[PDB]
Amino acid sequence: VLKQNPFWWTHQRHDGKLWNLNNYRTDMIQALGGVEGILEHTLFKGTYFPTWEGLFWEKASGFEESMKWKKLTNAQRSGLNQIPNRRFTLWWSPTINRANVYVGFQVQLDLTGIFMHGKIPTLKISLIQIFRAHLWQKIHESIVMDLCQVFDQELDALEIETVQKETIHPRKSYKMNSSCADILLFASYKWNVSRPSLLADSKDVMDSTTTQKYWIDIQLRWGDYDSHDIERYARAKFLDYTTDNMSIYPSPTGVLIAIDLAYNLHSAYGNWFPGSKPLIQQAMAKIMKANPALYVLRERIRKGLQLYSSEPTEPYLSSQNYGELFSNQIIWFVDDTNVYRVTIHKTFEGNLTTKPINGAIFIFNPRTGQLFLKIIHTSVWAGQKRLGQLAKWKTAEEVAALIRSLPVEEQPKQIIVTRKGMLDPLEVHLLDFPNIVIKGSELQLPFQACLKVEKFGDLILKATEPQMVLFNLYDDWLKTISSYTAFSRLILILRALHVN
Amino acid sequence: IPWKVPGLPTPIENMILRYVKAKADWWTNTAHYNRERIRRGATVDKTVCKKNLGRLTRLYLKAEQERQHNYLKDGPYITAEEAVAVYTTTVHWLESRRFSPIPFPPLSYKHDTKLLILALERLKEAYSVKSRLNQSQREELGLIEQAYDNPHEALSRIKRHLLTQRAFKEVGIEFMDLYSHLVPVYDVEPLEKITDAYLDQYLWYEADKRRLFPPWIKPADTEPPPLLVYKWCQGINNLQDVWETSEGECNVMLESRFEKMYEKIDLTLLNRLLRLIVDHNIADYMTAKNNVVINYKDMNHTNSYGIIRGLQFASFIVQYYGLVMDLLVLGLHRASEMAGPPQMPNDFLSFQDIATEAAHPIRLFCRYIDRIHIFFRFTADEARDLIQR
Amino acid sequence: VPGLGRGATGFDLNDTNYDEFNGYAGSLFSSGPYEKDDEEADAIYAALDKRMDERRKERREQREKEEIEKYRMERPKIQQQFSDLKRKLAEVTEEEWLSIPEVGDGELDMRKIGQARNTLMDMRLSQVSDSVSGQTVVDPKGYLTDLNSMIP
Amino acid sequence: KPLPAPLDGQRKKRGGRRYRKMKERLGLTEIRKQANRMSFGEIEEDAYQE
Amino acid sequence: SYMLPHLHNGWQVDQAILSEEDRVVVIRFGHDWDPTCMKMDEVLYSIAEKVKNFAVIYLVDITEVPDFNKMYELYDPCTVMFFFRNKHIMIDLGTGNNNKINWAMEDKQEMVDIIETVYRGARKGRGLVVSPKDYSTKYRY
Amino acid sequence: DIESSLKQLAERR
RNA sequence: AGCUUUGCGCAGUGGCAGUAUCGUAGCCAAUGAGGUCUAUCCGAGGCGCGAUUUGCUAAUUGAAAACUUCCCAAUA
RNA sequence: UUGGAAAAGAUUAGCAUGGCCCCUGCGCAAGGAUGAC
Repeated sequence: VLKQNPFWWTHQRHDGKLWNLNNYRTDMIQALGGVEGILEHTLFKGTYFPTWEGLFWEKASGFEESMKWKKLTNAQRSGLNQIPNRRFTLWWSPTINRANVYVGFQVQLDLTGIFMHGKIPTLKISLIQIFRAHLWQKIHESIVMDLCQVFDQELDALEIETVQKETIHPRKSYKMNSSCADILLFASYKWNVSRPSLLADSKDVMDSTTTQKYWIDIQLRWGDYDSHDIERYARAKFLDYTTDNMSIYPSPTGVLIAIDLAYNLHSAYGNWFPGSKPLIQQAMAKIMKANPALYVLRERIRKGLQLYSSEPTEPYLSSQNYGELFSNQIIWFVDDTNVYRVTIHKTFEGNLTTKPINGAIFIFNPRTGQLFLKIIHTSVWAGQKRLGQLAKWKTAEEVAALIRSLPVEEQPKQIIVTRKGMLDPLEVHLLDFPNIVIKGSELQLPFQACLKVEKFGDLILKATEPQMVLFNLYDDWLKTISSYTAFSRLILILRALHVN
Repeated sequence: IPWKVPGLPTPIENMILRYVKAKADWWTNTAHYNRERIRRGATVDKTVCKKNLGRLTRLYLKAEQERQHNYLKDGPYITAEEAVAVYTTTVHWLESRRFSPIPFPPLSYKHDTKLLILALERLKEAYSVKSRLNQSQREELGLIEQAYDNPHEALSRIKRHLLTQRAFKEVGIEFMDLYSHLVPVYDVEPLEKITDAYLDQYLWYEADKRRLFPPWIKPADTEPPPLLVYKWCQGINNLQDVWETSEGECNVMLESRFEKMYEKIDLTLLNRLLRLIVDHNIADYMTAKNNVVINYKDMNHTNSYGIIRGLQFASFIVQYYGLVMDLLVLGLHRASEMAGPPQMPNDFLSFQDIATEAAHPIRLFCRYIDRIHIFFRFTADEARDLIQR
Repeated sequence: VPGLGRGATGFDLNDTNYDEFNGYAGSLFSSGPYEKDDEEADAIYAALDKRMDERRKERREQREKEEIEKYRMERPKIQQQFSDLKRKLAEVTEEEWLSIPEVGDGELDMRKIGQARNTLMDMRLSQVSDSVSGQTVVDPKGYLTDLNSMIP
Repeated sequence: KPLPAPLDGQRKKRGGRRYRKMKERLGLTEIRKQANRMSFGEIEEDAYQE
Repeated sequence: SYMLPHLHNGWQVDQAILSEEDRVVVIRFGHDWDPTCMKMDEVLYSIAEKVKNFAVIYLVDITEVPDFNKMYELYDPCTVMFFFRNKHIMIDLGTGNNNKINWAMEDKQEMVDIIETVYRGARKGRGLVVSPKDYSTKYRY
Repeated sequence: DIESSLKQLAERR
């Protein structure tokens, strides 16, 4: 073989594992500062992922297949192979974009606060794509508008006369050299200008200074590994803006806020107005929780870094949620476990009759008292040159196609599947139609009793053609008894049929 | 490949030949200089390395073709008398060991399925999951899957190929880009490779059962190479008075290798010797497989004097050649004493008795793959006699 | 016509004409502005330079000529290389120089002695191999014939 | 030995029993799960299993 | 050799740039005397019959037609520049500028890939085609 | 054709 | 007079679709390409190229994912 | 009805068309079988 194998001494499957370096991995993780310390230099904080154990990284799965299932040229292949390098650079960008890591070459991203102290083409491209479609200015404007709305929601009680945003240039939301005032809200009274201190401080100190107009400002920053100290940097920025040569704020008692977009943090160390510091804190907390532009930016950053948290799955229907499936949301209790219908009959001598039987699938809606049976001919399941996984995929595709045949207005809002492993193929087959939630139903209902019916069972045995004929599962309870009562009666009837 | 342009003017042909000779000389000098620089550790690139590797591979192929042509012209290097003496010594050694020959695989071998599965697994492990596979690679994988599907039919086809296919196809030849010691990479035909792997697994199992390979043949599964070195070190001191130089005794451990052992393997002698151990039909099949047309790019040459290392049967062939060479070097009495009695053979680097350890200057000897190492504790009188001789 | 017609713009100061030693090539004084007085001044300057360069000129020239003659033994020009062939190559006639096709379309028997030696060695070995005790042989005829004795 | 022109497909409009058969047999859908996740919190395999 | 016909006249070269529009036009401004331009011509001959169906490469001599070396300022011994339908495409080599290659590319595959990427970028209209190579370094080790 | 250009280039080198 | 054979072309239906459908332009080929049965028997395909083309609809991402003006203000 | 400022169209999936294999109705060749006081 033309490949040099360094393990020329012995084989792992012949002599055994001669080393165990897992302890080395644990020691390297701990000695770097633990998981939290390692991620601190990374951009995990900006992703707003509060689960350091649940998040899953898409290994070579950021795109569809990075165009691997294609016949592109060599240049496209090289670009695809170099794409993971950009993601790796972006992941460890804060530890590498620090001005103390490279030489002083401070360059600010156009129309953005990203001050890339250096020239890393991969990380530069990743940052530019992350802030695509003029995201920085829009995010700043959205933050300002959200703060203004939050203030004006209960500004009357907080002694506010009139709140209006000043005429701030678009280039005044990204240029750190020259600042301005974001909110210009009047107070209708001699608002005692409290001493300019950090909002994180709990000290109530107010110097003998009063005025009428109080200003509030907001700044956007992308802090590095060392520039993540939002409180101190914000205090220094406010102090410099107080005596700024060109940042001519109208109110000298004008507080300023900062957003650590890179590290997902916010702070404000300006003149906290009497009774407004808790209001500013609550507004900032609510924004950082659910800021629209910030949420969009965090989603884009998560997508760019090939990181996507494992979304919660649909819960199982226990004995308490048994009756929850009768609501207006249409639920089709899909249970096609008995689709493997064949006749293994011991012939008199020589062999046994290996004649497959015509199978079927079960689709019933207790939420509406419906029953639709799709029969699977034995010819489709015999001689197809495939394993059982292909048959299961075909069954899931048939279920999805039957759902698509049903109108969208009649699409089942929930799809309870008895088969445990059939949920993933069901979601994959009809990912284009995600209005149906594949909820788990651990307690399997005896829906197989239809296959033992005098009419339904005989039809299923002889239904050599795929028929989507409907039926009434409830004998008369659809228009006579309650829907939950109808489901209970159907369950009792099926249990009696299965009993003996 | 000869350049024949009979429709061209004679002066034009002469000029073309002169230009070709000049370019060949320049290319040879450039390739030698680049190989020297690479061996020394000069700064090169991927394009330069690829070009130098290609030129070196072409030069090595041409040199091997010339060497094979000269071997055919000069005939067998080994004389008839020396070959007969070597065969007699090997026959005597085998008779003393009473090694029952490994017969052809019976129609109902107990472990035939296990050996076939092991060979198929060992051949499949080479095909790691890559971006894609070549058409020949795809055909090889398909044949492996088919063999894993019908083991009985695959074994029948392997037996038919072994008993009949005495003229195989062309085996490819590529050179691993090792900076210091370039090594070849020979790829056999897929069905031929499967047959060779089955034959090699069967021969190794039969040799292990019959104890064909001797203990001093070092590379084995029992002792890894570092453990082999540790065991040699431990057993060196275990000899009686292995350090007492007070009486003038001196111990000399000679570390040597058989230069060109793989290259200088007489195919006819290999056929004549392996038939004494392996099945006559199987030995003839292996000898025929040893002779193939090495194909690489536009260059194709035959092989008559060197065993191909790419073939899966090389391990057994190289082991038998090394055993013959060791029996020649160690001697009949010394090898017999080192291998103990046939009924109760001695372990590695161990003598049947303390007296049998000091019965000759040769005390410890480990015949690695193309690398010998003999520890000799020559007495003062013995050392003086050897120096005088 | 200039290159402006193509509508192209940017993105003897050539680098080849330039160098570290002596800067760029060429003469800073244009060869145009000459005259008869220029001829006289140039003649006087050249005569002075030649006079001041004749100290070791004879010995240096002789040594350099000898060195060039010596180097001619180991330094053949590419042209010189094919010079002998190119001289004779002109002898090809017009028919010979037109029939050149497109490139798209007693004695010593060395192997005889080798074959004889191999046959002798094989015969000697077989004579030695005829003395073997229990060398086994599985007949391919029987094995192939009995191969299909357990086939489905 | 010509070189194919640097041209690609125009647009996609067909799918299902016309182009889905090729994308299901030749470019068959793989697992697409349990082989692309990394579980950045835990470590499933050994430290140097590779 | 130099099978690629060098456009002797500057105006002839300009018309040749205006001649073909559906393919890639590459002009080798290197002087044929220097060995570096000889290596560039050899690399072009390697891709002479390959990129022919997608490109039309012409040689040039800065001594013959000086206007190209005085207006475009091609001072390198052998600089490879591109012009597509009266638009000099820029290859993002990363060497500070993108007007020329300026390197004796001895790899035929690299030149072929660069030509293909330049053609793709010209089809996409990008005046600065991102070169799929790390030309900013020597790419040797 | 190319012969003249090749000869011109060769004569200068 | 009614039907029907090779069936043809039209239109509908059923199914198949990477091994396949076809051009195959490169080549052999009704003047035999191929062999364990059949060998004094059989008689028309095979090697290599390339795709499986015509449109509509939903969704999907994006600020905009397109078909002849637009954001605004007291009224009519 | 009245009144002021003004990606060089992409990704993903099904449906039919489309390709061939079967039949049918149509149109008709050369025929095949029959009724003709």
